[PDB]
Amino acid sequence: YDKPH
Amino acid sequence: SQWYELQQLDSKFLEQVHQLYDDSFPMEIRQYLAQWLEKQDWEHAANDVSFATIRFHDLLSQLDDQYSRFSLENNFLLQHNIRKSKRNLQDNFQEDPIQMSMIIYSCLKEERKILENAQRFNQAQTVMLDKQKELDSKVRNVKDKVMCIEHEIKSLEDLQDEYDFKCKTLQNREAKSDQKQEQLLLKKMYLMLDNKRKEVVHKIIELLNVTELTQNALINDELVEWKRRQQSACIGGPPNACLDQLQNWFTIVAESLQQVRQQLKKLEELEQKYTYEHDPITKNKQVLWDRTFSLFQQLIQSSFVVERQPCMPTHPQRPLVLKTGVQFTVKLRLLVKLQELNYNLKVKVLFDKDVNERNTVKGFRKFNILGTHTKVMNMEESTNGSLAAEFRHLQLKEQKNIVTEELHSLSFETQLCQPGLVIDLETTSLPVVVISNVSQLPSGWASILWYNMLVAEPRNLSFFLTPPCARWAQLSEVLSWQFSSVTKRGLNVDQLNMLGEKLLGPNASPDGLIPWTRFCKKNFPFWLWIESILELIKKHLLPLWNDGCIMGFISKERERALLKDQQPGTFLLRFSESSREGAITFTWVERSQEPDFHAVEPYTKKELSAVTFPDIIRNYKVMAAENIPENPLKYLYPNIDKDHAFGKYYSR
Ligand SMILES: [Au+]
Repeated sequence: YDKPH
Repeated sequence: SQWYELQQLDSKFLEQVHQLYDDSFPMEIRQYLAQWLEKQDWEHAANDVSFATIRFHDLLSQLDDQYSRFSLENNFLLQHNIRKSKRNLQDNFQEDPIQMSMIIYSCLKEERKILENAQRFNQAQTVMLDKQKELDSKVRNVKDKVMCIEHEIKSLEDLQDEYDFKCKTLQNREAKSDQKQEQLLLKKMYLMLDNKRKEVVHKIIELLNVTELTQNALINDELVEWKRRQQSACIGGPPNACLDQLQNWFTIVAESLQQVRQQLKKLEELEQKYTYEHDPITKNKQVLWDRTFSLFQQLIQSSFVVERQPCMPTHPQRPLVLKTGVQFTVKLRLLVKLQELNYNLKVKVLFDKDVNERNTVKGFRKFNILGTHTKVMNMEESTNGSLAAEFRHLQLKEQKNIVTEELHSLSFETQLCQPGLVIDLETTSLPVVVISNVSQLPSGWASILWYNMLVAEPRNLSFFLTPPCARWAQLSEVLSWQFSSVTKRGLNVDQLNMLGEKLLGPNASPDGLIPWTRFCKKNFPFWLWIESILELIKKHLLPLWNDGCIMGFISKERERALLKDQQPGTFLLRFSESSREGAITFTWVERSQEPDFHAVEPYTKKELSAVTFPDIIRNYKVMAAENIPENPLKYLYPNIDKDHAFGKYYSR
């Protein structure tokens, strides 16, 4: 998971 | 018409035909105006408003003509339907006929593909087919032979009567000694009876022999196989064959036996009338009468089976799992079927009858049935009717004041009462799982899944003390099934493989072996995991999933595998392995002056309930290396445009 919603 | 031509395909294509017609352009129209439609130049109208507009009204007028055709036939339904279809079509395209044209065009165009793709009849240039054929023969044989016997018995009976009559006549009339030697005219008559009797006895035996032998196949193969399929079928496997074929085989041999019984009676009536030292009827009398009832009793006890396993109408999705306090149903049926059996078999339901664990296993919960405990088997018009009792109105109740994987079973008893004839019938359903709260269904289902995938028997109820293991080649199929029954598509090779390894490590083999503990046993297990995905898919990704626009199962390993060296935009849809709620996420590649790999914190229903996934895929946005917002989602996997692919699913 490296990027946010 | 092209419409006709389509309705002439294997249920696999006409099924795709189905998935081309929704309320937008009602299939009712596509069919009632097929010749008119297939004719029009929709490609052209799809590009020119006036042509489009002209054709739109033509289409409406064609509907009016159709409405009047129905008015004549008084077909109130279609009149109503046509009426609705028009009204719909109308306020959906009377302001945008170009799109309705585009719809009709691609719809007809997509039909052709299916007819073109349905020519795989190239790849078309006995297993059970032959088996089924033989049985019909033996059975037919048994039948014929019985009739043959019944026919000689009649010839046998007549001779004796004449014969008798002839003797009585002589010894009743007014060197006579030498003329009394006529006694031989009798001696001859006797040698006849004896021979004819011996004959009948022979055939009746031979017949029994055959029958029994053919009965073994029917009960030990056909019946057992059908029972096994019924299992997989209840587990999500292929549709189970109805009973009709069995019900016929059983019912036929049954009539035969029943007749042999009558024959045996007829034979004694001939013995009363006349017997003698070494009379065959007397010698075989017993053995035969006993062999017969023996076969007939076994036959009719084997025929008493559970046609519809225990199921709660409310959760038709999970058969063998019963929730306490909720009503359920089962359906029994006797594969024999003889009018002389109608309403003469009272069936009773018993829960956990004859169970060891009731004492054996410690704590083993115990419940009690509440609804109607008994039902009488009636006939019910199928295309062949059937003799069966069904139980609606059954409730389970906890009598109180391993974990919930304890198996229980439902018992069905009945008995046949006739002249000096009494047979007790009994059979039980597959093991059951009782639960108190909905939350247990997934887990419970897991047990049923394991049990039925591995066992073949209807009773053990202690299966989960030494849970066998599962050959991946087998667990994998059952899993695909779990999907191919809640959705329109199952799991594929690639998806399965990822799952293979997540169970058997890297050395995944078709002959791997998964312990039941590595299935439903620091965060929650496999099944509970796989389960919650199906939950998510169901309530939030059906179309996306069905249309195969979801990879779902890739290892982060194989993930980059495909994503390395690929169109910069390109992204991937997969289910999270982390979440204990069930969520999807996407991953994509980017170029940043090798490839860079990104993935979003998985989206759960918590989100998807607020914003559609497709919408999210649409408006997603992140900080680019240039510190300027834009969404990296450009191409789906095989290089499909974001909008190209998820286009129809977009909220607006
Ligand atoms: Au079932």
